[PDB]
Amino acid sequence: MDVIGERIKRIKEEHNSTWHYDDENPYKTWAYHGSYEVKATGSASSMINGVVKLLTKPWDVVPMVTQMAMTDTTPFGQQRVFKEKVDTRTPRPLPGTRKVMEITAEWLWRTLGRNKRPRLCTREEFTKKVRTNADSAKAAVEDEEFWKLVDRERELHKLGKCGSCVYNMMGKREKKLGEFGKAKGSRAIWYMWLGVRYLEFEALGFLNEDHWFSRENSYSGVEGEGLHKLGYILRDISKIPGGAMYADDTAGWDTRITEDDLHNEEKIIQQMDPEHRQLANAIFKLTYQNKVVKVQRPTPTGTVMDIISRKDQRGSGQVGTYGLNTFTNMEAQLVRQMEGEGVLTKADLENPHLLEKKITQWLETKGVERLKRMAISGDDCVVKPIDDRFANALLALNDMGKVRKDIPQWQPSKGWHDWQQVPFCSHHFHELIMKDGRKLVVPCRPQDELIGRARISQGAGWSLRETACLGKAYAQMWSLMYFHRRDLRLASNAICSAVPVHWVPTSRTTWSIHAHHQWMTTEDMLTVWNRVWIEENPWMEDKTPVTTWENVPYLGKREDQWCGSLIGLTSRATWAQNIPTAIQQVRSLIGNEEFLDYM
Ligand SMILES: CCCCN(Cc1ccc(-c2ccccc2-c2nnn[nH]2)cc1)C(=O)N1CCN(C(=O)C(C)(c2ccccc2)c2ccccc2)[C@@H](C(=O)O)C1
Ligand SMILES: [Zn+2]
Ligand SMILES: [Zn+2]
Repeated sequence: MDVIGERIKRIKEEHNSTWHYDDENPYKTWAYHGSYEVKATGSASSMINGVVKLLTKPWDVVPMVTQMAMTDTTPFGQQRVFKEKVDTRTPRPLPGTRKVMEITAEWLWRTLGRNKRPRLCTREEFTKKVRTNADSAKAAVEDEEFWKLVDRERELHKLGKCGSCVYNMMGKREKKLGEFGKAKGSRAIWYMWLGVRYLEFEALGFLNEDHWFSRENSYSGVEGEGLHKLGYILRDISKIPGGAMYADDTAGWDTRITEDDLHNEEKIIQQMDPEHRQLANAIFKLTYQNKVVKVQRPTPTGTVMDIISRKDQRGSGQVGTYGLNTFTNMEAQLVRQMEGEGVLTKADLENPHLLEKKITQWLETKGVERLKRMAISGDDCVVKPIDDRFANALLALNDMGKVRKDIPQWQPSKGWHDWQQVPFCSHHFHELIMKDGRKLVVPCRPQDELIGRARISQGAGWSLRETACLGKAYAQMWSLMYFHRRDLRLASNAICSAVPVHWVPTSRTTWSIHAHHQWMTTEDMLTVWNRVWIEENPWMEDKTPVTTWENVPYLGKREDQWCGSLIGLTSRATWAQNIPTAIQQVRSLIGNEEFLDYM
């Protein structure tokens, strides 16, 4: 209570008129502190992009397409996700498991910091990020009072105290664009949250800003590679002699981050300068190893905001989440590789006094080589161990809390002998042969997921221009990343013919760190395609440009169909034949603008 008390005291004082202890609060593993009356945020479903929907009529039926728009962010949805996923306790790992993890984490941070030194991130760096991604964040960073509030909170952090770094589980709250932009104490709430984000970015942002998890720095990492490079990396891993390629999914990774993992992640502060270490130690102790969280809850008499806390799990919407998840997953997979190799036994995991020297010997002689066999991005991993003993090496993985999703905990993992079947970052990758004989390695995922996502707009209250510009952003992302899917190349051509040529793509198609957003432009898509797949592609030795889309390949028809294509169906042939009519209908509603025919 001495670490979280001031944050709760300030909340309690600000909402003194309705603050109460609700005896029928549902929290079982989070400490519950109190509630106050609040207006309900979120919406029961996502708004549909009318431009994309009109140009993808055969997918109006398709069940996965309908499900993608059913995300519920109201208090009911906030509580549903909370109860089904976040309100659990991860059993403490055994003493031998804790020892191996500690040894591996120390070796791993030392390896990651061999060339780079941690540093503080700055006000202008944060401001520049906000401005390049643009707006309430831009208004906040241009207000001197926002930075003065940041300074006061930093002075508390230097004293080992925290007053306003409270995270929340509400995500995007507005039901219509600008709903809270001019509301009562919205500015103060936003300044405190964005200020907390700034302080975290100041102390831990170096991990992302200085590419600590780049493949060159981390061996296993893929930070800064891009979706268009991930397949090539899996193809390169497939050439390393060894067993099958394993890609186990953890059930709710962020909820399985234990107090032991947090204490191993904190070890990076040992490489910092005294002034940086003091600020990063405040972030770790005050907001990672202790956290104060707001979440809404429906009650018989309306909505309340509950104030809860806990000492483990990975927080809601944090700067260091991706990098720290990548670190801990690299460590966990090295531990699993040691178990597969016979370095760690079941008796060792139970033993606090296990032989530290055999772990150090394996890390010092094989560690880097074993990191090179992996592609790790947050909770996503691909591992090609030295043989298949790894498939049944589950003692440490389960004991560290990283229980695999939807599989009995002692059933052996299933690995893949074809890198093209390996799931990684919600995709799988194909090697395609171009008409000229050159090979491409492309990203792919179930087509219903791509169409379903593209049919969701920024939200209610956005103009037809902003909606059409987001539709154009999805169409152009398809032209650059998923051109090999017949239906997507056709729909992309339809959308780009329906939206005025000089309207610039707005919003974002995804928040994924692997998206480099090369499609966020009004440049010719074939020119951008050549830049990404030919000119800048390090795995393309022959730089001969492709002069027509007729020479940009597709997946084989059978694979396109296995992966969701409607090619071959009557409704799809009817759609393809009558698409100029739907394009014209969109153009008529947009108005007298300059359009280009891409069909
Ligand atoms: C200048 C005043 C700005 C008042 N404000 C803040 C805010 C919103 C709702 C509430 C709120 C209302 C009622 C009851 C309780 C609370 C409350 N209680 N505690 N925390 N929330 C309070 C603060 C606001 O208008 N926003 C907030 C940010 N939003 C975003 O969509 C978005 C994508 C964004 C990114 C970049 C640049 C700009 C925006 C973003 C989402 C989530 C996390 C980060 C960034 C909109 C939203 O989430 O509604 C609009
Ligand atoms: Zn704070
Ligand atoms: Zn595919």
